[PDB]
Amino acid sequence: EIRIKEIKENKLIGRKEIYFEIYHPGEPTPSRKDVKGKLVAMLDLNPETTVIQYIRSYFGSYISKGYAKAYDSKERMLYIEPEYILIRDGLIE
Amino acid sequence: TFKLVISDPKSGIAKQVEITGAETEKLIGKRIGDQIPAKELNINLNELFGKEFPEDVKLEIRGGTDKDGFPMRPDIHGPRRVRVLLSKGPGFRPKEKGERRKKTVRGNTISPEIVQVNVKLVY
Amino acid sequence: ARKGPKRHLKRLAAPTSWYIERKAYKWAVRPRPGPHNMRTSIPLLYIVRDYLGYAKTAREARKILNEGKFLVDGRVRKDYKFPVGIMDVVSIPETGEHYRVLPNRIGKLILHPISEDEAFIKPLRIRNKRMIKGARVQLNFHDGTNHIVSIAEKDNYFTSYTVLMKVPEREILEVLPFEKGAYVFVTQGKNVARKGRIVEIKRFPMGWPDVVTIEDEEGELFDTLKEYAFVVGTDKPKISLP
Amino acid sequence: AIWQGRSLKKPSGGRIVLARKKRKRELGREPSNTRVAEQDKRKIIRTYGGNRKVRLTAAAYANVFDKSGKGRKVRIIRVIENPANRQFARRNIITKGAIIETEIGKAKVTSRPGQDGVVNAILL
Amino acid sequence: MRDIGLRVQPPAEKCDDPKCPWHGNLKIHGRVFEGIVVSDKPRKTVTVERQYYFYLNKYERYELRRSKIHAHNPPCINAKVGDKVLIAETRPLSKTKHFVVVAVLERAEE
RNA sequence: ACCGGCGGACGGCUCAGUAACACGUCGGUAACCUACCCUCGGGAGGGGGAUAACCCCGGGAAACUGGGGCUAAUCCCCCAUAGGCCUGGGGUACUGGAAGGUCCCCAGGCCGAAAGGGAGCCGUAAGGCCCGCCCGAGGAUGCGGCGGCGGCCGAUUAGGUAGUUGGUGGGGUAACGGCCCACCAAGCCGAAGAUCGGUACGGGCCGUGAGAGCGGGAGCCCGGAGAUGGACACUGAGACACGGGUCCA
Repeated sequence: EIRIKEIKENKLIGRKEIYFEIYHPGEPTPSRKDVKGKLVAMLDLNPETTVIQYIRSYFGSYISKGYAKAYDSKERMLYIEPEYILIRDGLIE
Repeated sequence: TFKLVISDPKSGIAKQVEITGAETEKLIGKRIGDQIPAKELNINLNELFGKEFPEDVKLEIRGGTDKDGFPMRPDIHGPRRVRVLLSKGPGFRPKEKGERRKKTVRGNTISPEIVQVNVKLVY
Repeated sequence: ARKGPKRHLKRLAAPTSWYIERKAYKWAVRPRPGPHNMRTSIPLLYIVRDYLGYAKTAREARKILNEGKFLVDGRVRKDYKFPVGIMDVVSIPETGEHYRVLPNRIGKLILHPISEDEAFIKPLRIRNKRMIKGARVQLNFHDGTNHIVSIAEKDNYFTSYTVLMKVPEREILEVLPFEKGAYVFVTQGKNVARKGRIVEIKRFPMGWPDVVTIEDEEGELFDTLKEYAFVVGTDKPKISLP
Repeated sequence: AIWQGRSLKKPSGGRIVLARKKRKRELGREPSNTRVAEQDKRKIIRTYGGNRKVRLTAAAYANVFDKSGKGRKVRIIRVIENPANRQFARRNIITKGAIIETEIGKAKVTSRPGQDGVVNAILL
Repeated sequence: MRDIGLRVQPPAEKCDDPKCPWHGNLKIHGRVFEGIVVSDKPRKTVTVERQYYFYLNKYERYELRRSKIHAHNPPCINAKVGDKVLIAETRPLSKTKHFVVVAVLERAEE
């Protein structure tokens, strides 16, 4: 289960910032791909234009914070976003 | 036994020859910029370069390098070695603007210790 | 010891007028020389990256500034160390968002959002009067800009007088003089970020500047250096002043 | 090296040892000792901050001014009296305030030929 | 009479020196002080003295401390010993001279 | 790859010395400097020269280095105007309470700018947008300099100082100043501790303590200073210059 607090649009970059919380009481930490496929469903985003950087689960906490970015075109990430979070997300080999 | 680099300005081609024997004594004591007629130099220049040379061809001594590699400088009288703080002139390349390096160079006069000499052709 | 000018500034020694985490990192961007003084302005990168939060990293703030989207008093400035001082108007027309930099009560700079109608007026205090050959008078403003006028109109200007300055095309609009009763906003001192009206002008000899006694909206009387007093209106402020 | 540095003695005569060397900015330069000649010889010197200082070393002409205000470019014959120091007058050395003998007569120099590069004087 | 902006009547007679604030080239700026003349032997020079107390943290009593200052004395005033004098900061005059006398408040006879 | 625009003078390092206007604070330039930055006003015209790369033939275990053939710019130089400076005379307007400075005119003399550019759109082009260059005027970033006060120990260290202290008139400095020079005069400091010696980078601070206080200043920041000891130039806006240069040991 993932529930959102922050949905903020940066129009100078034309990009959407999503701060969300994952409820994982008693089960191992969810992976990048699972939440990546989870948010895109009810936020209705293009998977390739959407990237996640960090998902921090605190000590002794079942609710973990996470931040994702949602771009519009295939060149915005190649220009602005750094090269790591394409590789970590598999967008670049 | 000198290596004489004879350069033709018109053709822009230079050829190396060897001077040995008493011919060597003809070059001892000369300076830089000194002119000398071709005839007594005894080199078959017309036959090396493959082009006719009138009999009034002269050679001017300008440059060269020493046995170790020390070049020539017209500015310094005599043939001796003198360490000089080099701002400009032969035998020194400044890289950083304003550099002055102290280099040891051979004087203008031709000495037996020289192994490479440079001359330029005139007609 | 040091031999020539320096291009570095530790984060710790940054001016106290900045809202910056001092122990976040070792280094901070050195402000290049510009319109204002060091105590009066901030690098634009810290505005973009921290105050607005559009860019998380300095690199993307630099990229956006290179795109030139941000307008500084109606002039694109792609440099990422430009100093933006007091009462400078930062306008981003893509959002239509316009702010004025003003001192806090604590003495740090803060962005007051303003409407569009206020985005083309900048008030400049006349720092000094001089005049150049050809008998052309020149006025040096508090923000380090200079304007030329002719000799005839010289009596319409004096040092410390405020001028409403149409910065988009460099047109003088109005001249607010320095006289008793004028509405005044403080820029420095313990009375910073205050607004009141002038009461008395205390001339001081022996190199000591003049002290102006300012009464607040509620009648509280305090004193402040003449240089620190910025006139903003004849009786009521002509700009939205926190 | 001509050092225009600190006096090495205290006002009370106390000896002072230098805690630091000579910086470049604090060195001086050679006195001009400008001489009278048949031509005008000058040197342009690069200075602190990239500026240029013109220095007249040989002088052959002067601007003699009248009390009214008119100036005349007239030659220099010799030097009459140098109140600054008596050795200069013998050596035809010109400095500020010196008295110079020219075709017009006696003139007092109100210039700094070592810094200005020119010689201006007032007829007396 | 050219104003210096200090509340004092200028000296009556004028002097031709280029170092008189009223009748020269140099100007007055910086700190001002009041002191007493104790030595004036050399040419157009004075050695004014100023007395004051100093507090100490550990013993909380006072400790007299003295300050001798070398101010230039232009001829228009002609300071002497026993005189109370106003002194002002100036441009560097000499190795030790950095001040100038600008007023004589009481003569020696007072 | 060479000229060429910049940086390599900041950032790194240590606490040997240095008892000092070194440093803390306050005034402080009216007696100074300022590349890279911003604002305003103006200019950017004409002409000449230049050598790397490359070609060939060369020295040397070296380091490192020769000649000739040929070439460019925003490389260099020349001419012009502005502009910069100095001096004399005259008359005002501005900064500031002050001073002088700044300004207008006349006179004399000296010195005395530039650079256009890759691409793109339109335009036959021209010209507009982008960037770049110079002069005047500031501001600003830094820097230099002067002063008041604070900041250890020894009396088995009591007189010390000779360019020393001040004045006249000059020099060099970006700049005032004996900083330096010629003359003139005897000043200057000291028992409230000079001089001499010991000791030692100063400060924010740190340890202990109920605190008065005692002790310390390496660890982080600011200021001061130094490249083995010493001495010296050039080039640069900025140096006597850690990975630039020269000399002695």
